[PDB]
Amino acid sequence: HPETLVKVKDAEDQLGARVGYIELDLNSGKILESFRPEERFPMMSTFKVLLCGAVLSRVDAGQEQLGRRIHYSQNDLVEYSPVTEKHLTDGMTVRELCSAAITMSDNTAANLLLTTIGGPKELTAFLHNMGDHVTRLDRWEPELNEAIPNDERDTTTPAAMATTLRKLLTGELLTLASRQQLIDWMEADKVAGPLLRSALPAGWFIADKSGAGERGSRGIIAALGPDGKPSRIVVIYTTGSQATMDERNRQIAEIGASLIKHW
Ligand SMILES: [Xe]
Ligand SMILES: [Xe]
Ligand SMILES: [Xe]
Repeated sequence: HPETLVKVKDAEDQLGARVGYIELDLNSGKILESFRPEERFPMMSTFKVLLCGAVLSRVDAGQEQLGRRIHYSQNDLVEYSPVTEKHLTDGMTVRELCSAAITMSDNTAANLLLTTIGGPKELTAFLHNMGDHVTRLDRWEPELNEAIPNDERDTTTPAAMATTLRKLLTGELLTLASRQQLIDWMEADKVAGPLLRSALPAGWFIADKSGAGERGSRGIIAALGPDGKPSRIVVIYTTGSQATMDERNRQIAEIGASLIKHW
């Protein structure tokens, strides 16, 4: 809706930074609204959904098993590892690592999962092979959050990310079981509370994944809809702002309020 793009424009003005935006119909794949759709933004932790998409593709192929247990050491633990820091002794299954990566944005979990698929280059090769030649992951946690201006490492575009997410959740790539697992993980997100969720009316479905990084970078990807069923994908990124986390959260929430209002 035009009023939503005005809110996105509002957000650019008030944050002093670029904002990228996509609304995508889930069923038809039609883009309903867009803003800076072909511009690059750091993915931050939103890449963790794509990472577990690649992991589930390997599970489908039998190259990976969700119950396989991985052990690791204190030296593997990087900043913000709220789940993985708790299982140095017992290790974690691949399923538990994806849950930690997506629902809690655990950084060590993401790096362990990246090792299982061959690293950032192999995530990027995975995306390339499902038809996304735009999105690229170049680095590990936590360096991938650096967001150096005009640096294209670890970036996506709003349009690339939205269509890639649509393919992962509803497209031919993954088995029915794996699509459902990926969206179940996203539905159980525990660290996107003040974002799109804060504008969501009772009884609506949302499955999402947020990100934050250096140099004011903030973002979220989501599948959401009324009556307990997703029907739209929404992507929002921003980078470059000196604004506080609180204000960046509130801008994303405002944009969400308008999307909901004019649904
Ligand atoms: Xe979905
Ligand atoms: Xe934003
Ligand atoms: Xe929302």
